[PDB]
Amino acid sequence: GLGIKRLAVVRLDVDDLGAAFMAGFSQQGNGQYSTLSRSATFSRSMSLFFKVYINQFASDKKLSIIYAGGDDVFAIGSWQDIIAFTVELRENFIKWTNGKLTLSAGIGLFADKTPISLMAHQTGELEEAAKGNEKDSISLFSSDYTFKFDRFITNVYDDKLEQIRYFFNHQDERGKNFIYKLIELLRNHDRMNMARLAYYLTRLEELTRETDRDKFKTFKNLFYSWYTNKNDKDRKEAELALLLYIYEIRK
Amino acid sequence: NDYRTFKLSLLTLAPIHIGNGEKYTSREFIYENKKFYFPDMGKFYNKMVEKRLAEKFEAFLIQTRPNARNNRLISFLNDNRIAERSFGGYSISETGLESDKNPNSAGAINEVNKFIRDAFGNPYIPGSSLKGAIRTILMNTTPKWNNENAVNDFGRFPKENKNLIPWGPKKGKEYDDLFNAIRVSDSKPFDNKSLILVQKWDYSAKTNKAKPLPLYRESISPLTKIEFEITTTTDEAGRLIEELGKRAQAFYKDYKAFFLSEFPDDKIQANLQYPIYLGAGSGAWTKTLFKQADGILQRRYSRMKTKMVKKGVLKLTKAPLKTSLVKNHESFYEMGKANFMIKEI
Amino acid sequence: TFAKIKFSAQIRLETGLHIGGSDAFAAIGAINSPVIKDPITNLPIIPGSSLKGKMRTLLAKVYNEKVAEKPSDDSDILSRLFGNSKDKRFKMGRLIFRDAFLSNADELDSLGVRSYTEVKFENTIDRITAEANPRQIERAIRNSTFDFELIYEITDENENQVEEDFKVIRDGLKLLELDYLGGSGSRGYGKVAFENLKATTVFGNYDVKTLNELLTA
Amino acid sequence: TFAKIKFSAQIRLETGLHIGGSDAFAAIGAINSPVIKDPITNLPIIPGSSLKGKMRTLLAKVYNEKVAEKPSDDSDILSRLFGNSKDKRFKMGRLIFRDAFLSNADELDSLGVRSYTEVKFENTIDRITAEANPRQIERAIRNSTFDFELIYEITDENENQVEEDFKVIRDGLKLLELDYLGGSGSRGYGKVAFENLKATTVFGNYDVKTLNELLT
Amino acid sequence: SLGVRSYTEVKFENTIDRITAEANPRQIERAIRNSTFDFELIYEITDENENQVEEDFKVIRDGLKLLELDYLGGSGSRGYGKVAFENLKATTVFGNYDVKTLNELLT
Amino acid sequence: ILTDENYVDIAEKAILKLERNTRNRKNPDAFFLTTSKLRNLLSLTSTLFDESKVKEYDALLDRIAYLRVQFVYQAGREIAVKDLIEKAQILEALKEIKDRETLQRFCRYMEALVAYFKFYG
Amino acid sequence: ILTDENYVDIAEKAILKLERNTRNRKNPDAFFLTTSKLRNLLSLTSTLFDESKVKEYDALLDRIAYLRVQFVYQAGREIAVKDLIEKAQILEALKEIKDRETLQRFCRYMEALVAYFKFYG
RNA sequence: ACGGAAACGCUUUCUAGCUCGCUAUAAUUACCCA
Repeated sequence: GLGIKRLAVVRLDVDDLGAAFMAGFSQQGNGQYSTLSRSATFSRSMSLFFKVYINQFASDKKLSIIYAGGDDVFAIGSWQDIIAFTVELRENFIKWTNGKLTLSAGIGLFADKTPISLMAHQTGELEEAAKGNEKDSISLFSSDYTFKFDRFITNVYDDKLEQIRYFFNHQDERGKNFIYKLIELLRNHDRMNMARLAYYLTRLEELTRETDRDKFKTFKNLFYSWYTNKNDKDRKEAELALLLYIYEIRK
Repeated sequence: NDYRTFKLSLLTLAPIHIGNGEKYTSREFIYENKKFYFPDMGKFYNKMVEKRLAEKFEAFLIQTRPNARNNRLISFLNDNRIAERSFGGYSISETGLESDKNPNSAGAINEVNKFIRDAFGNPYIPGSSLKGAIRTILMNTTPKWNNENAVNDFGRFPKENKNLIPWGPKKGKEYDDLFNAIRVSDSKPFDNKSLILVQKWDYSAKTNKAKPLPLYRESISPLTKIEFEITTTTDEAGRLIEELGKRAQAFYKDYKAFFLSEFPDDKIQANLQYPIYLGAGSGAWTKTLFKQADGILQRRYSRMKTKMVKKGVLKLTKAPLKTSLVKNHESFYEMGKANFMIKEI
Repeated sequence: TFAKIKFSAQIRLETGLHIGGSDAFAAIGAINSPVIKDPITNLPIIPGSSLKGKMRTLLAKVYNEKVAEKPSDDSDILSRLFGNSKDKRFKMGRLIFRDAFLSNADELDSLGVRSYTEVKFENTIDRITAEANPRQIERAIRNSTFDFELIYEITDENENQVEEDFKVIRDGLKLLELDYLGGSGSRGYGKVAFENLKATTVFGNYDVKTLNELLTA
Repeated sequence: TFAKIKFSAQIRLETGLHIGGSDAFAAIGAINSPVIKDPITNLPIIPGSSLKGKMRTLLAKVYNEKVAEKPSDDSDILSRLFGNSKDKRFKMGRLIFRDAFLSNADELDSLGVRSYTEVKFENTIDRITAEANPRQIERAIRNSTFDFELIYEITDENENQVEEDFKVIRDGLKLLELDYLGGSGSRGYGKVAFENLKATTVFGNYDVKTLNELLT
Repeated sequence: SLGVRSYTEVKFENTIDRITAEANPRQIERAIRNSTFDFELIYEITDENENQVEEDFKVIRDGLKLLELDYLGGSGSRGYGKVAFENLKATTVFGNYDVKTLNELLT
Repeated sequence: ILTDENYVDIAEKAILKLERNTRNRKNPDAFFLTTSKLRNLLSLTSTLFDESKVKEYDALLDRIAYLRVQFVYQAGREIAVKDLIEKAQILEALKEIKDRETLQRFCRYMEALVAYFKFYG
Repeated sequence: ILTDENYVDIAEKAILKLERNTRNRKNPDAFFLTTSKLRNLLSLTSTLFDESKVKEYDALLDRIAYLRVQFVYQAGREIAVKDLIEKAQILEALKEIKDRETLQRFCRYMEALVAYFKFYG
């Protein structure tokens, strides 16, 4: 029962595909490399990626690639598998296209029995908000949880989320309530909430079982480290990582 | 059940005065006969203001006229012939011997400290007063609770640690709290016909005399048996309450060899039960761990009335001799000597 | 079926109590530890939480075999009366306490009472340097009485469990005549007398003629 | 014919009422359980949904046959009164519980009322280690009266179950006079009472005068 | 000018099962109390319109009599309603037809 | 007179106005008045301040009427208390007690006097 | 003076500027100021701030007058709280309130002081 | 002769469950001033 009962939809897109076909190759050199053979080879390479090889990246997962190819991909599915499938698709498209040709997903979380026109349009609005975030972005779930693929995959989905899972699934005192109040303080966020969180974490540090306290101490110093980092890029990661964790542990 | 109850019956050899904080002044009582009348002075003012006489009462209060006979508000009513005495408050009869001064000057008492009372108009003895008197016995007779319980010079160094007794929640630890497990309840409230208003009498060494003090606290008449309960909840506390009848004697033996000696035997009383020293008059050697507070208490008094050397004065009073509960002439009591007996119920 | 009965006890005070409250604008030289009182009548209340969570500990040292260490660990002779919040079928109460409002606000004025509370002065004699530390704790006076209503629920989950529970309600309501009822406790402040334990039904139909004999025992 | 039967009443409190609002993070010394409040006047408010839910589960303890698994698994007498989400004829049926809005907001102020919500300080004593976790939880004044009304609408489909439903509604008001109506009710909060019950037709034509006799 | 911070309140609410007795919380955004809204209602008079307008106005004003007794809004059986009407004037625009007999049917 | 928004400042510069020992440079600017008599002034008004929270003005105005005579008597005992009631206008403010909400204000003025005494030496 | 961008930072670098305990090397570099002597000052302003939302300012200007009484009185009792109101300028944050949003700003300043006191030991 | 006509984002849902304002504490100490 470890999940919320939702289904996600990702509409990926290669950013600047038209800029990759009009100019494409004339950036390296003196206009001597945009030729016919390289253009046809790149075109067959991209169709070979986005039509054949999406089935390999989505082989075990519980999703359904509705439409795929050219640049655009529109895939419904169960939500953990959708998010991991976007992660695998980006982590194989930068292995494919050498870090060039950034792609931009936008994921939307939906309840059951919602129509797949009210779903597809909200995911498309998420996706164009991601494309307008920067050249590359993934817009998880909402028009404010916009990240980069360079930062969502490493920091949010594998660094922060595994640290939160490694901390929380070892202990048996702090439950869902501490995580909910943490997201509330991460979402409200004036400067005074940094002091309120400094009081809250220090109050809960000595409320624990005093044997395994330094588990909570190395968690709370780390959480206060990525609340008050003052870069605006390490706070929304913590909020979305706790959203994904509360989604994962919802009964 | 774990709650092993008790029954303490206490006995007044010397008069006992307990708290109440407030005190009447030189112009807050009436003395028409052997009764002192203590009225509710707001209602005294509310009756007396009808005559437009209160402006005269504004002159009488700042009037430092001599010959104290005409200073104590009896002469105000014997002068302006106010003749009711129908006011509120309580009226207690005299001790009869706290007026060392000449007959008919008598009644010139000055500042009387009230006894503690509950709101119906009766007095009682609080359970917290007996519990704080019990705690000094249990702290001075348990020899593990005298040695290291001192300042260690944290501030200017006078202060105690106050942690050497099981105290508090204390995270992780099981709830100890020995003195939570000693639950002294209040006394059954008696009536105002056992209060006599003794005067303080200081009897010093090195000038063998009994110079009185102008502090006339109300007190308890001697030979009054007072009910009490001590309903414990831990057998560790049951040990201390069972050994009260021996630790009180041990405390009195380490007291009388230490402070009551160098003061003569005629001023001392007998015991007749197990001895205890209830509040307000017994001195700072019944309120303290005295075997470590000999060099710390006298540091505080660097003022106009320093203690004479160490163990400076013995406090006596004057009550009617009821027996013979004394062993001497002129009725010098000890002001705080009491004697209890304990039994399980 | 579904009934609901009601205990109309009267808490008479004996050397009355002080259920604390915290005030940030009290005084300088007056009350710093006040009794909790009603805001519009200014009579002291014995609130229902300090009755319920006192009877919970009294019967939790008694009606448990495993040492509890927490609520949601009681042996379900309690937790079907007081409710857990981690057991599935025992989340709701089945006991509804009440605030005990002061009844005799006029049988107290019959006696010479000029304030329904009394302020006690209570120093702390430092056992070295003999010095004091006064305070003024407020407390409700001796001959008070408080209308104590307690309500017991009855559904068709009590197959044979109704008349068992009055060996839990009378056990709590004559173990509170042993304990202090919140307050300083070990300095007095507690002893009480649940007069007139007189159960009666207020919803549904139920026979309490067999019930009023194990209350006067 | 079609009609509406408004039930004017007053909810006189006793043992003052706590109905929680936000679970938001209380400030560092502030009130930990704030009561729900009208955002204009900042007075207390009993919402209509507490009055519907508690009355719903009180009549469900009386007027069922089996123990229900959800508010849609109720009987025919409660689904027509409150509303069944599953049935084809019991959606939106027979009762609008309007709010309750502090009628004597100045009769309290004619007595000595500082503010309209007291803050009861409270704690809990741990069993092992006997510590204390305090809480400053808020509740309305002991003698407030809130403004209760129910637009019991007739539907021109029952026409003999009219008086049948008021033996249920006055029973629900008796049960609310016995149960607690929101908050920590096993710790003696809530305790409503219903002053001046009066049913009155506001639209159509019905014989409510032969019907206030049961209200009395 | 009455003094308020944001135009919508957030009523917290819950759902309690009758088996587990377990909560299930909601947050309902709500337009706050004593707001006013500019309501207006064109009623067009035409040729076929004539001779029945007298029972288009003991129905319109019998309809606005109903909205002050039913809820006008979602979740209206739990409060969330009680809409009142005020300044209910019936003017006329683009026409030659007096309204000053209708204006005392309403006000 | 004293309203809510001045009684602290009125009580502040009163203690700046109180006389000191011109002689005796041992903790200099030591006042002629000591903390004990000021607490014995405040203990007259503390019970009234509590009864102005619980009770009404009408069962209380006789206690207020006696409190003026209490301050009169405490003035006539010591010269510094005779002056403190003149630097801080105490008897001027006791004439104007028309409400609970003025009696509580006068008791806060007394507590402000004690607080600003304790803050200064 | 304290405004809406700095009143948490003022509290942080006013707790940090406070002096630490010299002795007592069990939990060393700790504060003289016990937690109770600061919670019994936030106790005033928390019950103010919960009342500032309900009540108008010009019915809550006696409680703010009592604030400067109590801060001065708690300062004159022990040197630690005197050092606190001299380091974190609480008296000069109390002359300047005069309206509701500044009163809530001062209450949140006191809360930030308590929060950063609990944070650093 | 308005890609228009008709159409309530609506029904059901308790901010609820559990929790002692509690632990320690003598209104007391010193002896005088003119």
